[PDB]
Amino acid sequence: PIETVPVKLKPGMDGPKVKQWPLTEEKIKALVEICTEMEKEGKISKIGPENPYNTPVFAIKKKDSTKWRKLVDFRELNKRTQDFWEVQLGIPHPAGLKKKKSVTVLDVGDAYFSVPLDEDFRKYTAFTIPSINNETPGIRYQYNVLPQGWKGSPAIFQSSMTKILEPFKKQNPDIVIYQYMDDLYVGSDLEIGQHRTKIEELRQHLLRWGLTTPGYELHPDKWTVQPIVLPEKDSWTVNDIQKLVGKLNWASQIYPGIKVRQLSKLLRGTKALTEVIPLTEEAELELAENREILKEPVHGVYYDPSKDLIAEIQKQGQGQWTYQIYQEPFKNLKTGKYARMRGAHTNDVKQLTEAVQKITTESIVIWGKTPKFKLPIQKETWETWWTEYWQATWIPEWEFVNTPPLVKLWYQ
Amino acid sequence: PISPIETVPVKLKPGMDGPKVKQWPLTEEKIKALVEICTEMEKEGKISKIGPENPYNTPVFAIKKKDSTKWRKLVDFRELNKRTQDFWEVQLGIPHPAGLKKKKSVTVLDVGDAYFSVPLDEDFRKYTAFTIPSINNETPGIRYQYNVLPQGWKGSPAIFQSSMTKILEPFKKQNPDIVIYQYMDDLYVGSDLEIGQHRTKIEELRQHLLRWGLTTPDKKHQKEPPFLWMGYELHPDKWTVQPIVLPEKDSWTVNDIQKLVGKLNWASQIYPGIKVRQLSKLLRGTKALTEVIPLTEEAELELAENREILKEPVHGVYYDPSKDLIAEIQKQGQGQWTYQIYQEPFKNLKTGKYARMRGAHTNDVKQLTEAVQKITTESIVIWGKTPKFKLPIQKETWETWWTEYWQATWIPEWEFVNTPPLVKLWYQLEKEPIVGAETFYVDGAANRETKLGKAGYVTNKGRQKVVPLTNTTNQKTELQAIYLALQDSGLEVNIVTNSQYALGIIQAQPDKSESELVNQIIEQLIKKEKVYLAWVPAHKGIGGNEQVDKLVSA
DNA sequence: TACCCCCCCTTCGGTGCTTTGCACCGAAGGGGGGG
Ligand SMILES: Cc1cn([C@@H]2C[C@@H](O)[C@H](COP(=O)(O)OP(=O)(O)OP(=O)(O)O)O2)c(=O)[nH]c1=O
Ligand SMILES: OC[C@H]1O[C@@](CO)(O[C@H]2O[C@H](CO)[C@@H](O)[C@H](O)[C@H]2O)[C@@H](O)[C@@H]1O
Ligand SMILES: [Ca+2]
Ligand SMILES: [N+]
Repeated sequence: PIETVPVKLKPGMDGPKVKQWPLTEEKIKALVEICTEMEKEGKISKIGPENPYNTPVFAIKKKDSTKWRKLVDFRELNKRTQDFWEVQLGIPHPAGLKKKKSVTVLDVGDAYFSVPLDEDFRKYTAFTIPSINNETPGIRYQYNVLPQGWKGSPAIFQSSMTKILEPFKKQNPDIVIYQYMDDLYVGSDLEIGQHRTKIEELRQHLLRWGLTTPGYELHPDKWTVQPIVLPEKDSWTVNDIQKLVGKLNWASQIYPGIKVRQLSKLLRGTKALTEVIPLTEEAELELAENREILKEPVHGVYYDPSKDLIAEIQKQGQGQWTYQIYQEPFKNLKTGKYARMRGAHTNDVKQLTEAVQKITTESIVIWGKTPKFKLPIQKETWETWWTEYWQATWIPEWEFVNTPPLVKLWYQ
Repeated sequence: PISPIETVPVKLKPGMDGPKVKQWPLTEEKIKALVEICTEMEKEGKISKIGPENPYNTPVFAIKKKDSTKWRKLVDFRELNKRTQDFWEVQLGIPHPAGLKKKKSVTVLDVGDAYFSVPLDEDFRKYTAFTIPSINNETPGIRYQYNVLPQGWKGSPAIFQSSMTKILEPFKKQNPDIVIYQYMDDLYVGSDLEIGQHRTKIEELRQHLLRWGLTTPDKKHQKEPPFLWMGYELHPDKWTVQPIVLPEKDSWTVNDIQKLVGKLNWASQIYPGIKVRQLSKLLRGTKALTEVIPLTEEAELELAENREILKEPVHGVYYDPSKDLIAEIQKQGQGQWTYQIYQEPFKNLKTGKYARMRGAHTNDVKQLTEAVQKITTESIVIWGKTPKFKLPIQKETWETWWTEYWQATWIPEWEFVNTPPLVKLWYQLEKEPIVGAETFYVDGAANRETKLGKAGYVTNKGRQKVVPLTNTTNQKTELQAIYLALQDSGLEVNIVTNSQYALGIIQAQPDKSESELVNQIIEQLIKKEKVYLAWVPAHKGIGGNEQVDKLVSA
């Protein structure tokens, strides 16, 4: 019995019509059990084929969750409600969240089931549950409350959320709280013991307002950037200098101060690749000056809230993965490198999935956005396995690229 | 009127009205069997008379029911469907017998006048207006509107499937141990109950469907195996496809090969080893479907051995959820692959094939990865789980590929099977330059207008070559320059190029290509023992790259 | 001269980077199959 906030799509835009992809047996059993109890509690109700809209749905397990968690792929619906959660009921982003020594993420998605949904918008929350071997045709549902994973849900609940948080935001003034969809980010500079205690206080503070919490521990101050580094060799071959000049030539698109005229002089002949080349006086100095420019920050790089974030990932082999986050080309907002993640030395798709999750988490903490990914993988390879390793309650936009490593710019 | 079951609200696309198109000049031979059953629909409330107050019209014809003397009524709603609202089909796929679990007793039954047993929406009935012809053009004929789902409408299938589930839901909840495969109006009902108690629960469901006005005719009812279901022959412990007839035409057209290709693709699901490569090479770039085309000696051999597979009858087994799923793949050559999915050895659940040529340049390892992904998706559809793979590729061969490839790739839990021909990498680029090997600085260039170009190289030992090229592109000269250095070099060679295009193709280690020039490069790379490829930027005064850039530009 | 769903094989045309050539992909028409 609560007033329903009216929601409309972007001007001149139709609802989402995305096909449901096949699901494994353990995910279908989990979804049928979850959707059954969600129907007897009135959170969802079955519909028919007169609804031309549909959105994919599957199940996940969070890190060490052991319990199944329903997840809807509202990426297509969110792109068609972009006018809502950005212009109207947007959330300002706390720039100090990335400065706290510890940040904890909590799944507050179960509270959205309390607030009902606008009746005219429930026709867009349609999803279909498949059956194994097509034993039964598609069983379609619709959300009567705020759906988990829809970007318009935390915006509507924001008025209710800030009232629940106001007593604790006053009892602890300097503790930062940010809300991104079904997740709640709380950070403090307190010690690890004091921090985890105030989390439980916030858990009980949310219990008396009718919410459970089925916690991820981050350290944004520990995050380090990955710079472009030049090798250290006591003797240089022709092939070493050729790879080096090509790397500095590519790096000149980022740091314009890179020069190669004194290193190209060493290559003026037609020499064998394994032939050792001693460095001249000007080449050692040109190399010394270039190493210093790569130490400097890129000139004129800053975040634009009106632009989308782009994330590129490069597979470096042996468990190493590099990534860059940018809005404009060669104006990277952050570069990084991941190693020894789950699935290393055995599963490339699991490592890439873990990398996408870690990059998106960092982007939410630093800028409050999710970047669009350029994934170094084939479309069919990714769309086959990525659901088996996804452990987050959000899903970012992605595309697939195929760029061979003509020059190893980001990792030696 | 009378309301049998719950209706479904329908609309039109906003700002559009109903269908107003004239009828076809139908022959009087079909009008006899048309007005026959058409007049019988009014008595049952399926169709009703309408006055001139209804300004809609749509054509109507009729075809014979396959393998039957009775006639089927069809209504052309092509203009109505263009202006009717969009739906979302609840039919997500097709059930396969390989996913069926073994049941002690099985029953199959068809629904008489299926579409005609579901009531249409009240306010939408007016748009189904159509007129009925006669023997002469003097009598006008009564105009009708549909009170039920008509055959020929784009919304009839989706509404029937959804309404059928709501009727079967109370029975499914009362009988949880009963397996009901619902597909349109055909129902597969199986259980572990004794055959005595099984036919009792069957009649319990036939009464439950009759309670909502759904007929279960005994002629469509099947009580004894082999059950004809989805084009298969279901036996108590095995299954097989219904017999497949291959055309015996002496002279083949395009429509003949297309019928032959589809028959083989359908047979490939249980008959192992079906190949359609050489038969499909005949239908490329052809204009007329009626055009006659001769059979190549390759396709003649392919059709012969494919007929020998269909000569001996084969069968599949049923799914045992307790035992694991095993999928074994074999290479057939020329980008052709077949697989068998089984649980007990030599007792296949189903078979299949993957022969898609993806990309201009590829290798056997890529195509095996694509086949595994096709089987995984197919297996998750049918059984909801990923099978254990037996692949004809060495464990160390796969390890070398995915670890060195720049793109992420993976294969699920698999083991090596020593069934030739084995999948292998035919050459390996060195990670570091080769000491003592000659270093070839290659480059190429071509004129955009003249289409002429040069391709050559310069080495550290003084070796050199330039070759004029006719009707070429900038990319072909860069590939040609690499071909020359491979020809005129020893067993070990260092190659330095500036072409990002050529280097990207070769580093993926292809063994096949649509470009004949790339195939010759592959032929040379297999002959070599050590090849090192390196890239440098052009016009930077680098190595022999600056010297060879001058030669190919003069 | 009807509707809806799944599959493979080919062409073609739009897309973006490998660039005004070359490669890729998704829609579409051919067939098989289901009701
Ligand atoms: C073959 C076919 C089927 N249907 C669907 C399936 C079914 O929902 C219904 C026709 O079904 P029925 O006539 O009931 O099926 P049937 O042919 O076995 O006949 P019946 O039982 O009277 O002896 O429309 C079409 O609309 N067009 C076709 O070309
Ligand atoms: O409608 C697409 C919506 O979801 C994503 C990614 O999963 O795209 C998906 O759905 C698309 C359907 O055309 C396909 O790209 C594929 O199903 C899948 O990638 C989003 O990237 C997009 O917003
Ligand atoms: Ca029937
Ligand atoms: N050039």
